[PDB]
Amino acid sequence: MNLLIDNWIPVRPRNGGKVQIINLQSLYCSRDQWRLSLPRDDMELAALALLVCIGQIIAPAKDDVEFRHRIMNPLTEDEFQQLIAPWIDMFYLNHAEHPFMQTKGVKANDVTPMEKLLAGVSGATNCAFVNQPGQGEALCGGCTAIALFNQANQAPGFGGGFKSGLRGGTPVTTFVRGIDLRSTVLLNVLTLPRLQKQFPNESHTENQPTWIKPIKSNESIPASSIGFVRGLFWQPAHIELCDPIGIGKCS
Amino acid sequence: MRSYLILRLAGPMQAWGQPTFEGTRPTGRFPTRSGLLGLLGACLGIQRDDTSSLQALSESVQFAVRCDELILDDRRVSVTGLRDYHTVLGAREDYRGLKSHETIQTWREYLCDASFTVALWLTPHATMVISELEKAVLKPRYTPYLGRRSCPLTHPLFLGTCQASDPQKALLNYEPVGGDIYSEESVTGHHLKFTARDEPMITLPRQFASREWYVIKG
Amino acid sequence: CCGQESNLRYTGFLKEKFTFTVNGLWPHPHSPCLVTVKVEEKFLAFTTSAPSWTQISRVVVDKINGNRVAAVVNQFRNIAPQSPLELIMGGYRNNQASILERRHDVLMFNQGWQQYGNVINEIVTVGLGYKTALRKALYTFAEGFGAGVSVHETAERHFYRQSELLIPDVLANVNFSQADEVIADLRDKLHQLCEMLFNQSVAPYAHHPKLISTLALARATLYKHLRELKP
Amino acid sequence: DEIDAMALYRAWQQLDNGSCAQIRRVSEPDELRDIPAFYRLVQPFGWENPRHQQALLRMVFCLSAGKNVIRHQDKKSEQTTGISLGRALANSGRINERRIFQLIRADRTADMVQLRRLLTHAEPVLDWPLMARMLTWWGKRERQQLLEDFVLTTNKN
Amino acid sequence: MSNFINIHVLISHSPSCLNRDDMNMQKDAIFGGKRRVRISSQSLKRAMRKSGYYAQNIGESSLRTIHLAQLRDVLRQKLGERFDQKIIDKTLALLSGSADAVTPWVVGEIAWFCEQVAKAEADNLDDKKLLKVLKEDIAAIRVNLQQGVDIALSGRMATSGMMTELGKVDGAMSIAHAITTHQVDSDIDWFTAVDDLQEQAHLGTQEFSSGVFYRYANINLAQLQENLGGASREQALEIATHVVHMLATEVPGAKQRTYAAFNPADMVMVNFSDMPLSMANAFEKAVKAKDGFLQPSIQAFNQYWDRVANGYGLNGAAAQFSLSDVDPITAQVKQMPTLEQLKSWVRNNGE
Repeated sequence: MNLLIDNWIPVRPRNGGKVQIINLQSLYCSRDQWRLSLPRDDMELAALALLVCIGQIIAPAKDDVEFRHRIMNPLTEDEFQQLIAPWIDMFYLNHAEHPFMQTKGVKANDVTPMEKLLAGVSGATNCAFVNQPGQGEALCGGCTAIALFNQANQAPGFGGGFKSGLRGGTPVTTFVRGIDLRSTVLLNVLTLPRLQKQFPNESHTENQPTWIKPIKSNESIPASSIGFVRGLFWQPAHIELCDPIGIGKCS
Repeated sequence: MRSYLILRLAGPMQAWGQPTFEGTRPTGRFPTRSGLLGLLGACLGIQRDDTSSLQALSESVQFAVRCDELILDDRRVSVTGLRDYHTVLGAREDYRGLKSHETIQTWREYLCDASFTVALWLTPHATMVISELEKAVLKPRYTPYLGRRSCPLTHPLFLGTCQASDPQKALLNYEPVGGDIYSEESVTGHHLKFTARDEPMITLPRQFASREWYVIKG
Repeated sequence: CCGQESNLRYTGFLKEKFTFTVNGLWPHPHSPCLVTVKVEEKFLAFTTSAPSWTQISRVVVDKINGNRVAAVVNQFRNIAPQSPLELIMGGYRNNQASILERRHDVLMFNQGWQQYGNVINEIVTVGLGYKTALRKALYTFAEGFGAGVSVHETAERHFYRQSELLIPDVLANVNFSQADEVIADLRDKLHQLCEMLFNQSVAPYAHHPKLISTLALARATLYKHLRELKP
Repeated sequence: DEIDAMALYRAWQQLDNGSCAQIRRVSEPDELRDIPAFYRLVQPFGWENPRHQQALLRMVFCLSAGKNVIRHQDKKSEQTTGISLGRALANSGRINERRIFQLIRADRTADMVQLRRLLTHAEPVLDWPLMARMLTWWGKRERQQLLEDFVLTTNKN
Repeated sequence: MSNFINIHVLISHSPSCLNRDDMNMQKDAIFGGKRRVRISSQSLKRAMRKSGYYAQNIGESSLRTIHLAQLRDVLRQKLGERFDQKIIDKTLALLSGSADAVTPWVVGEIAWFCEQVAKAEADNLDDKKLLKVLKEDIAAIRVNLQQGVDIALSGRMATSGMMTELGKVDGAMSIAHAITTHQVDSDIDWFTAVDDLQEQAHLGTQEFSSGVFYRYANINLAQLQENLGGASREQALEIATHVVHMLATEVPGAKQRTYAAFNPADMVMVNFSDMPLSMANAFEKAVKAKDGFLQPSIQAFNQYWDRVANGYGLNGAAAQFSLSDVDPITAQVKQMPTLEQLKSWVRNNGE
């Protein structure tokens, strides 16, 4: 599944009712007003964050003029396709050599349940007692990507030798909110001048995702050398999704 | 490393020549070298036959021109063109004598909503110094104008003065930034050039010779 | 004239009227040749004040009505079928002995130009297509089937000036091998150019209802022509 | 943020005959401010937000032509918008072109009066939320677009 | 003591057509992205130069004549390094049949003639035949020597007979194209021609409009003084006065017999400067109407001045005459009840 192309985004109309699942193009290029809809707020925050990152690498405005303008007016589908073109081969959940936020070829004695990506459902000795079971039985492609991202960002790391994210463990995330999900996502994207004022991109600084150019074991990374793409989508752990089962219901 | 003088060319209408012996008087999209030399040469009190002062000025000075786009009330305003059907009645028939045509006609092009920021500097073989130029731009002796005498300025000719290695880098300190730049001096990153016929051949009145700009896109 | 020195200089000359007639067409190898069967062969000459890119198809593309580029260029087409083209083109536009306009250009084309002529002709005819769309529409505004004012030529000027930025760039930098999408884009930008110019032109008169009628009709014919330009 | 048009429409349709009667007596949009029933009608629809007042005043005023003078009809699934005001006015076969002429050239206030007369006379069938947006802005551009739609419709039909 | 005088004028014209092109359509220009009606630099300047006011106060000035006799000494040692005094005195005597400065176009043309006289001396050409060869040029320059002020102010006539390069005389006054402060709604007149012998029709159209125009001009005092033979600043200021008056009253003549837009300007501001500047950017963002276009235009002018004057370095005496009583301008700009008072103010260098 590919985050830029396929339908993964769980939404319901700003005003409306029945939930449906859209693709990024439908979000960026439509005056339809959307709001996220999952049964958990932390996962909605994970989602929103993911979308914001995505938009931050595909389409930063070139000035405040354009910024305001694009908030007020959706893109044309062609503009979009042109914007996402160079990035598509980086956002495949299941891929041959570069799986999204995963690491190919992981050595593990046993399979970790899906629940361990769902922050809070288990992890403490009183969880089996107070929580409903089965929530990590089988997850959507979306619920999964979103969980993956949340685990490498705002959630605490698994423990022993599982490094936490770039902002430290359990950071607070603060976003500006808009009328719809669209304008929200756009509203938390740094314009090109602010973006390069905050990150001057060198030949010295690696700007490739972690799942394309891997972190070397026990490397000592100068924080300065990490590029905004590499860091926004930083993945500090060695995770690799097992082969998917068939049709059914996101638990 | 090198000192630069920074001028601003802006007004309602602007006219910068192209080759013509006909009545159509064309305009290009940004100031000509002959034009800029003429402007400076005009602030300085340089009569037309003073071939010495002309030459002095020409071999002394070099230009790099940046095209500023207009933003109004936060909407972008492209530069547009204008054609003026311009007649003359009582025009001379010969270069000698007093016989005249009843009416002759010329078409003259102008640039609308055009604004430029120019950076000039001295060459190795200079006969002049920058503060002569600055002093003139601040207190010109002849009336200055953007191309034709019917195009005033809406902004002072003098913008500022600074120093750097590039003309580019010098231009970076004056907004708006992001415009295309045409420099007589090469800039390492950029290979594109723009053919022109700007150079005035002082030895030969009112004739011009080919040259090339270095193009630094924004 | 030169500004250079020379031992001998000429100060005048002698001419007198002389007449003859050369029946037929001499195959001069420096100029393209337009062919029209009503048969009529005639060498290319600047006729209007339009931009140079409107003549490009007659300069680089063979077509057997049809067209015949200069021998020089097709020799070069055979000899170096893997080389780009940098072509000098020039001439006058005249009213008897009077020079109205002088033209000189150095067109550029990457490799594919020898074989993919049809693409070049496509581009040019697309440009002229949009031009005639705008012109037809504003003519409609002017006359009817009337506003009282002709605005179409001025608008054609504006159009042409912006086309100067658009089309040549395409011809000089396009990959003919696969060129559909660059062309598509050109079509779009031209489309919105015609919309913008139409509105800008009729804008000062649309405060009066009677003009808004004819304006609406004109706009109709405009979008008819514009939509027909989408394959 | 944006004004609900369909809600207001249905509200106007189900209004009690007395209130409707009370509103139908204005002869000018601002007179709606003299009328209790009006404020009761538009209170749910954001009257209390100054941004929406002028807009609402126009909407109601046009609706105040009659309880079912403006027949709403949904657009077809295929096309992007429904029937425009001009088009409907033209479709009625009861509206003369000069009426629209003098409409788009009228001063403020007067235009709305004239418009309401045209609506009573035509009983148009149209996409109401569309007309509502139009009334929300109602400037040169919109007046012009009205006359254009009228002209082109009358031309083909 | 600044070199440049700036003149800004706001004038409103009732429905008319003061300037059109080859297609009989009013002249055009885009400014600030919006279209403005234009009156050309040419049209307006001609309006001035061919006026009766110009004729009486420029074409009939005292400084209008250049006496060659009084220019002997200065001429000769400005030309001594190119010509012998014989050839010079002969030439000057030919032209004519105490002073220490001389207008450059004079020096240039005199030089050309001198050259010709020497040229004719070398071939021992008869004097009678010499004059017979250059009768025309003599007449020409004899004319131009009678129109000193005119040439100093406006420049050479389009048919002048000037031969040299110093003969390419620029006007001391530079006149801009006039554009409207606002976007214009143009009108179209539909007329017919009644045939009194068959009144039983074929319509023609003329475009026309009304508008508030911003006229701008500047005067290069130094250049004026120089091209009058070194005349004083007071005199140049006199001339300047006349030019102000004209820019405030003179109106092109086009179609005025049938549209009669005979309007005087409603605002006239004069402003001294080292660098001449147009205030056209006051109207870059086009004026929107509010009880007319005139008041808002004037207001936009004043407030532009307030906003940018000092920053753009327009530090120099400045006065404003205006009929409309809108919100006044900076305390430093002196108000004037009458044009004549503004004129007098200019005449005495601005105090």
